[PDB]
Amino acid sequence: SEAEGRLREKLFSGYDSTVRPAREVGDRVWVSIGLTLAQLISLNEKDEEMSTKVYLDLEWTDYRLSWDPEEHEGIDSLRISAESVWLPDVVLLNNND
Amino acid sequence: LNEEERLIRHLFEEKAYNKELRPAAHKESVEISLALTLSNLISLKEVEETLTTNVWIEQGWTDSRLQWDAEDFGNISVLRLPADMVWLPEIVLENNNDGSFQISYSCNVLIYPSGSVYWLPPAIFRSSCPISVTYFPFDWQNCSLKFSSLKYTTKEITLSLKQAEEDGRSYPVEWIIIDPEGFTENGEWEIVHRPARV
Amino acid sequence: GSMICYNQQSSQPPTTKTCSETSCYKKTWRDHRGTIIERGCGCPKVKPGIKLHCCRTDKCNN
Amino acid sequence: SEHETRLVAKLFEDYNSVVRPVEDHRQAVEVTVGLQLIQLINVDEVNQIVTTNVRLKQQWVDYNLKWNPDDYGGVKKIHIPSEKIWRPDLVLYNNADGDFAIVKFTKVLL
Amino acid sequence: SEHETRLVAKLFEDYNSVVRPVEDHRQAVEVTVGLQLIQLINVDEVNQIVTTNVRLKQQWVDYNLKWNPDDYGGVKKIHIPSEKIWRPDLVLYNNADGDFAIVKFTKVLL
Amino acid sequence: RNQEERLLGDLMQGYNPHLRPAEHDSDVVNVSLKLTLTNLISLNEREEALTTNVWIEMQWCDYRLRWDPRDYGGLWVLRVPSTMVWRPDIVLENNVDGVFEVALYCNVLVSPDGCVYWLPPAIFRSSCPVSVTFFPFDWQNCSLIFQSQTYSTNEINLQLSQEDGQTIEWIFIDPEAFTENGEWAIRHRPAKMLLDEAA
Amino acid sequence: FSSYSYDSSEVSLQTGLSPEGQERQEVYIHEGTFIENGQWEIIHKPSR
Ligand SMILES: *[C@@H]1O[C@H](CO)[C@@H](O[C@@H]2O[C@H](CO)[C@@H](O)[C@H](O)[C@H]2NC(C)=O)[C@H](O)[C@H]1NC(C)=O
Ligand SMILES: *[C@@H]1O[C@H](CO)[C@@H](O)[C@H](O)[C@H]1NC(C)=O
Repeated sequence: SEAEGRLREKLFSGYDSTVRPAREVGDRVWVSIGLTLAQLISLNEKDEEMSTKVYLDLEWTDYRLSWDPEEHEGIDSLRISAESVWLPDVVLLNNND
Repeated sequence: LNEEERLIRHLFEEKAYNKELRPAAHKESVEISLALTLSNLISLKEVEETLTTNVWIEQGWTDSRLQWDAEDFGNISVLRLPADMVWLPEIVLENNNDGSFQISYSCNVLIYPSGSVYWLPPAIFRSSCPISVTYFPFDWQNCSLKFSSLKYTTKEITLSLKQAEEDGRSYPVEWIIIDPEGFTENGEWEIVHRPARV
Repeated sequence: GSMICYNQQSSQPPTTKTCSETSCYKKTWRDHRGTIIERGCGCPKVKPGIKLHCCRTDKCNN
Repeated sequence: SEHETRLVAKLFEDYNSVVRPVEDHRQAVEVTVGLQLIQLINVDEVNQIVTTNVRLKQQWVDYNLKWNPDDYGGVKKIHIPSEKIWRPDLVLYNNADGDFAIVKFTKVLL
Repeated sequence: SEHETRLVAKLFEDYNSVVRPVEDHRQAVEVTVGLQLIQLINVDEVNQIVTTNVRLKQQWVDYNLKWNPDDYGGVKKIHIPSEKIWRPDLVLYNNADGDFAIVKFTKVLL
Repeated sequence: RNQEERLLGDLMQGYNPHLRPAEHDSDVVNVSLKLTLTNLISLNEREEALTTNVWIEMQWCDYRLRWDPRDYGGLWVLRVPSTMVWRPDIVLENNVDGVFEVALYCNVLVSPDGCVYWLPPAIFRSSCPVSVTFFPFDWQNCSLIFQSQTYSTNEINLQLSQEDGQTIEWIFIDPEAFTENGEWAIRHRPAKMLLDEAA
Repeated sequence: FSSYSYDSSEVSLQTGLSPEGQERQEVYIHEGTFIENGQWEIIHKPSR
């Protein structure tokens, strides 16, 4: 969609994906983390390791990626590649491998 | 090279192709046709509960930006492009148990003057097949390969089976394709049914 | 004793050869790309899933 | 030296790796394929897999990578990264569980 | 984050990550190294290999990554990718069959 | 860093790392090679694979990386990423797992005369045909064959390293730092340079 | 699960609310498509 392209170029003009979104200095980014267990693969006792397949569920707010839908032909949602936006650096801390 | 390079420069530089955008209106869904060819069945590891397959997945979809009239480019009727240059539905095996969601070899797409895009990536997949041990070693197993897009929803793409033709009448390919001449049967597993569903 | 068989592939222009056997065969199957037809001499043993038609007449495999 | 640098600068000024390297799109690319078997690593009878070490020699002609040696100090052969050029997409069709295509992109002799 | 975006653009506009971060080339880079042992994974007595999970804390001063917080809204601390700055090439000399150096390039606190 | 950055900027002007250094035609780039073995990890007999930890010392000279120290504040050495310089593509030919190359691409050390020092570490799994007649009282003759993947003998002259007056015709082993393998003792460790005359 | 680099003054974590919401404290398992492990039964699956 052409309007989708113009919206994407507007949002990512001057957008740095390595910078945490904080409009003021001292502002926190509230990240909400959930998990869905697709499959409990194994619990290897000799390695003391649980193998799971999961879907994370990460929700936050980036103030730089807001727009007026009526100025862009009613587009109210976008699907943007994760490398193009700022992600929280959420990792599994107790990984065994 | 002349007409091939001219057509590439017309489609991707003059027209300013954007691979990040879907080939559809914002409220419209892109129809992806899927078929599967089972090249060979490697193994079903019972203890590790894992099916290993070599499968060539055939993806078809119309991209209205990647179209041309053949008479303005020396009657060229087909073009081979890298898969990294075009928009892809990004079909993955959701049923994997080793984390290898994606296809193995990202080959070229074939585009045609109608805007149709054909892509036949081969893949080696390790999926979770739960094992029923009740009648072992006279048992039969029911494994599945579940293909979907984690990047797009039903509003963005629409999955469907491939439609083939016989004697001018179309039919959906409701099965896994196995080439009878080239297929080598697995050493311990015979295939009884090969259905395909949406 | 000899015979004339066809041996062209699929929908290629027809060709013929001399079979010393007593049958000529047509062999049809379908891979992911389309249908292949193989014509030749004799009555070979085919893998399961392949259509086979053996016939004992001159120019009988088409 | 400066002549090899000048040559590589000119050869890859208006080059397209996607285009088949022939003058006219109606003629095919002629590729010569040879297989060298270095070692038979293993034959596995259960999963029916033969793993071997090979060299896959491929020879063709790129129409757009010609030069006159007299205009470059007499250089007749150079070495180029294979990622920069068009290549045939040779695949092992009966691959079992390995790599379908070449993944080690060594240099080409041009 | 406009202040931090401005700062990050200013800091890496004339930055070269190859040479050491020292105002004069005759002074050494002072690096503080600490090792944190999270988990002792395995002791392989046959191959004589110890597998451990570690965190390798490295601290040092970069001469060209300084700023005055008053010109950037009071920003005093930031997180930047480690791949775009000079780093020490700390190698485990007695590496048996693992990785000789750090392969996971997490964020630098600046 | 100002002198270091100045030197790097002046050196990398017009430098192509994919082109072999030759100032005149028919020049052959001399490459001296040394191998240090830090630990023999294993010899898997069923795969016929010798797993070793090695440090390979490669020395060559690049006329394009020459400079005068007095023009750069007396700078006498420069550490450059190994990707940015031209390299002799030396690989272990007889590898059994498909890994031809070194494990870590560290920095090279360029000197004012243009002579480049490179010491990358490597994990190598090499093919060792196991003679099984006297197993488990056997001894094996494993080989590590190093050669250029792309260049010929008219382009590089690959030779053994020379220390003060003496050619190092052996695998070097640190007497102090070496821990002996638990199942294998190294009796001989020679090195040779082979060039078939009719090749 | 935690942010590897950012501290509490920069990124604050909270438990993921499901479509049920109501301040959930549980791992979500979709009961239709979840095939139970043949060796293991999930007794409790909380989140904190
Ligand atoms: C490159 O290496 C070769 C040896 O492989 C060197 O050749 C000999 O060097 C000695 C000592 O300098 C001379 O006495 C011999 O006359 C050389 N023999 C040849 C073949 O000419 C050669 O000098 C090296 N080149 C450079 C530039 O160091
Ligand atoms: C292509 O084929 C058509 C056949 O009618 C012909 O008229 C035309 O001149 C050919 N060439 C081009 C460039 O269209």
